Parts: sequence; C-alpha cells; structure tokens
Amino acid sequence: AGLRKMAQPSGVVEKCIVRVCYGNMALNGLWLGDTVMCPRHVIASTIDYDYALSVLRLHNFSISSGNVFLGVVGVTMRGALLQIKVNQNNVHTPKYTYRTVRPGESFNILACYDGAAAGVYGVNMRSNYTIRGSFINGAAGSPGYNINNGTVEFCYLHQLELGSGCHVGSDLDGVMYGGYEDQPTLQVEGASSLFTENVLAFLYAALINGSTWWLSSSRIAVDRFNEWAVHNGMTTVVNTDCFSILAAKTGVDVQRLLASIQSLHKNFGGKQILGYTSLTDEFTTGEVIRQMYG
Amino acid sequence: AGLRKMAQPSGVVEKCIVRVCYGNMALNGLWLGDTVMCPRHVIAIDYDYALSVLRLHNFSISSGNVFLGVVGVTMRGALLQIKVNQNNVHTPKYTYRTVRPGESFNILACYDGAAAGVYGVNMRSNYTIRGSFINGAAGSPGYNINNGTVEFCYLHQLELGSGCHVGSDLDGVMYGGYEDQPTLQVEGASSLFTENVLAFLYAALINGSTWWLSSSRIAVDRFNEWAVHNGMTTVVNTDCFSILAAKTGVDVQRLLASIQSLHKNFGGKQILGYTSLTDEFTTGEVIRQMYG
Amino acid sequence: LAQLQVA
Repeated sequence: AGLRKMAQPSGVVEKCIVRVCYGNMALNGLWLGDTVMCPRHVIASTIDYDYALSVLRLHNFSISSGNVFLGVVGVTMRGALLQIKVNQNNVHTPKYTYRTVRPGESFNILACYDGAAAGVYGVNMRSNYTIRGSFINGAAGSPGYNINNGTVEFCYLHQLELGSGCHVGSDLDGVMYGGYEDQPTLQVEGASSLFTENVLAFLYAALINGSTWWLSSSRIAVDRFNEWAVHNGMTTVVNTDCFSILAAKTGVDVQRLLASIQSLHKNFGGKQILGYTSLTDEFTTGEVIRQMYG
Repeated sequence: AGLRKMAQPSGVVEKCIVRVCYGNMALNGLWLGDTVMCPRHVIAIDYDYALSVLRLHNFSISSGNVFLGVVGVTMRGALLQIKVNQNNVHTPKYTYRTVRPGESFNILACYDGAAAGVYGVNMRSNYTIRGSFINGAAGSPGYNINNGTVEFCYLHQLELGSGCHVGSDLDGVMYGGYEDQPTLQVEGASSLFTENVLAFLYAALINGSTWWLSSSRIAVDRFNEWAVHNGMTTVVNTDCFSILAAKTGVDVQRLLASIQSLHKNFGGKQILGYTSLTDEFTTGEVIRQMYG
Repeated sequence: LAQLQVA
C-alpha cells in the first residue's frame, strides 16, 4: 500500500556525468561514448552563440570525470546544446536512446553539481513545458531520463530557471522544451493547467488505497468536462482507454472521477487525499499501475 | 529555486541488493562483504525453531544471475545474518546507524532482488514511514550517504493494517518495537514534527511564498503548550534555524504563530504546492537545497 | 493483521 513519487534507480546514469568548464562558467555534461553533451551557455561571455563558438579555443575547455580530465577533440552546435568530441570513450556508457517527452509524461531528474550527481527525483512535464524541480546555480546539464527494459532513454538536459522559479531544459537533440530561449532575457512561463489525465490516475490510486471520501455519486461526460476544464485551469481529457484496468479493479468509471474533480475544486484544500493535495497531477497511469500491482 | 523531496543517488547501494528465497518465501537482502542481511520472516512464529530445522540448501540467494553459496545462518534480532561464499567486490564504505523520529533517509524499494525505485522518507514519531511498498518489498534498504560513506539505517519488514510501514535497523532492532509477527498491531498516534514544519516554512520564504507570514509572534513556551493539545511536537531548541533566520530575516516565533493559523486552515491557497503543513523536510535538507 | 512483506 501507499503511493510515493519515486525515481528509477540512478546508478546507470551516475557514471555518465562530467564537469564541463569554459572560461568563468562551469556546469554539467553527459558523457556517452566519445561525446559530451552540455548546455551551450557554458561558452557565453542577447548572446550570439554562433559568434561565441567562432572565437572558441578547444584548449579553454576543462572536462573531467572525477579527477580524470578528458581531452577535447572538437565541438559542434546542436540546438541549445554543444556536442563535444573527446579523446576517451566512456566505458560505462549504457545502452541508450533519446526521446522528447510530451506534457503530462513522467521522467527522472538526476540533479548534478560540479559534474557529480547530488540527488534524484521524479518529475512530470507540465502543460507549459516546465518542470517543478529543485535546482540552484550550477545545475545546468543535469539529465532527465527514463529506464525502459535496460535501455536508458535520455529526455532532458537542464538549461535554466525562469523568474517564477520554473525549470526549463532541452531535449538531447537540443530542442528547448516549450520554445523558451536559452538566454538570460526576461521570459515568462506560459499559463499552466493541472494535467487531468494524471489527476484521474491519482484518484484511482486513492480508491485502491481505501480513500473514498471525495468520490462523487454524480457523473459528467468527457467532452462536457473538457469545456469546463479549459476555463478552470485544467487540461482536456483525450486518452481514456488507459483507465480500463483501473476502472475494472475499482468499479469506478472516468465520468464519476470527472465529477469528483469538479467538486474537489469547490472546497479545494479542505482535506488531503493519501496525504497529498487533492488535485495532484504528477502521477501517470503507468506509475500508478506499477506501484499498485507491480 | 524549488523544494522537492529527493533521494541521494542510489548507484552505490544498487550493487548490494540480492534476492533471497526460502521455500514459498521470497524477499530482498543486503550483501556487504561476505554477509547477506535479510528479514528473518523469509524462513517463516517461533523463529528459533524455524532456524533450528533450516536446510541451508533450501536457500536461493542471487545477485542478478550470480548465485551465492550459503555457508551459515545466524539470528540477528529481526534479521538473518547469512554468511555466503563470496565477497561483494562492490561493497561500499559503510556504517550502520539507527535513526530517530524526525530524521530523513532514503528508501531503495526492491523486488526480486533488484532496485525498482528510490524516494526520500522521514521517520514518524510513531516509528513508521510513509512508504509505498507491495508484497515482495521486505528487505528493501534505507540509507543516507555522507562523504561517500553509506550509512544503512533501515531494512523493510512489514506493513501495518493502516498501510504504514515498519522496518528494523541493521542491528536487527525493530523500529518502534513492533513485532515481526502477523498479529494485530496498531501504530501509535503521531504528531507533526514542528522543527521540520519550521524548516518547510523557511524554504517557502526563500522561494518567495510569504502570504501566510504572521506579523504576530508566539513564544516557544506558549507554543509548546498549544502543540501538545494539537498534534504537534514541542520545540526545545532553535539553534538549527540560525542560518535560515539570518537568510530570511524571519525569526522562529513569527513562524510558530503562522503554524497555528495554518494548522487549522490553508484557506484554499497553497504553499509550494502543499495545502496542508508538511513535516517531511529537515533543516538539513532545506539548507542543502537552497544553498548547496 | 500486520503484513510481513515477503513475496
């Protein structure tokens, strides 16, 4: 019993973290094979990154794995990343892929400082393409990952913090999530809404764990709820087939949970669910099914 | 910016997990040097009698695909101390330490002798933790890492009827004196650790959350009288808040008044995403996440 | 019923 936001074990990723310094800047890089990927802002003195790269000297990089320094062979621009070719292969490189996550999807953050992992926690990509993280100065280059059947899927490299404290990264192809600029200019995060499909998963976890106080007897159709959602800070429900097993196990259908969600808005905070805020949206159906059933 | 309950990286502990099977029972063990520690209920109770009729060959202990030969078994409180024929070459520098109520540590949730998830917890006043475990999780370790030394403090044992979780320390001593028996046990009442709530509110201030901040103050003495009638622990010393009070310019007494008003109601607002006071963060965690 | 979480 219980429900906790977990991270997948970080061991396979820890051996891939390096420290990348250039000039007055230091952040983290991801060392896979003979390449190190890192945020391109490490070479910044608006920033013209092409200019910054044009005047770069390779010998000005200092890249280290522990106290072992890596020789730099070349550098190429990759969107908001640098792909840095080094003279040594990381012998601890796992089987890996890259994948860009979409809003509402969960992944793991390995928070890194000075080229060393410091903490690990699960996150969920918000509708405004930010994550609710905990990062301070030096965290850039911290990777986000999922582990699928022994393959590490890298999906995020940390880039910056907006003014509101929101965290933004790029995918490993160098595409910034949400199209935010890797610049120190004033940008504000987009409007964010609670991810309803994840709230549904959470309420199913609650039912399985014996929490029923919030359960409505009323129902609302998906499309009518969706009209309400977009005027009430929640996302539309698009996928429902994923809930089939949870509905079967609990005997409670999605339409009933949707009515419950509407009602939870109307005394919001009056009571927790499983010790969480009642409209928690950080858990996906997959995470719930894993923690409930294995 | 931000405050998240997080775990320390799990890599050094992952290489110490083994699967331990006996008869119809299967759980996890912790392999350090040439010894595997696991909950003794895997041989289930008169545990001494169970041990006395044990057939060593009925064990199956494995690290991934590598099977370990069992040399001998001895009782260690609520644990078995199993001597195996191979040293774990990936044994980290380690200690054991029993944690106290209010302290944080990391859980590596394991099934079938493999790590599945990692999350931080905090030991409640009734010696239970707010975990997520299903059958097969017994033997999952709790740990902290300090200077690369792994301090093991917990091995998962059981779930109480209410769904909360109980383990032993690595000495084999059950937290809270709960029995490793399939009997009716009910966890004691628990109180919010006020010192931790204070840490959380300092984190909130550092993150620009100030709407709840009292102009009023309450002395520690008067607060402690209210606390014991209202499900919170007393504050005896405030040394652990010197840094945070200096960083924010807000003293403990103002936060204590805020706690009183927030304990009853958050009034529909949130603080760092929470709608109720949390005691899961220590001053140590907060200082690390704010300042490194 | 305390549940000793062996599999």
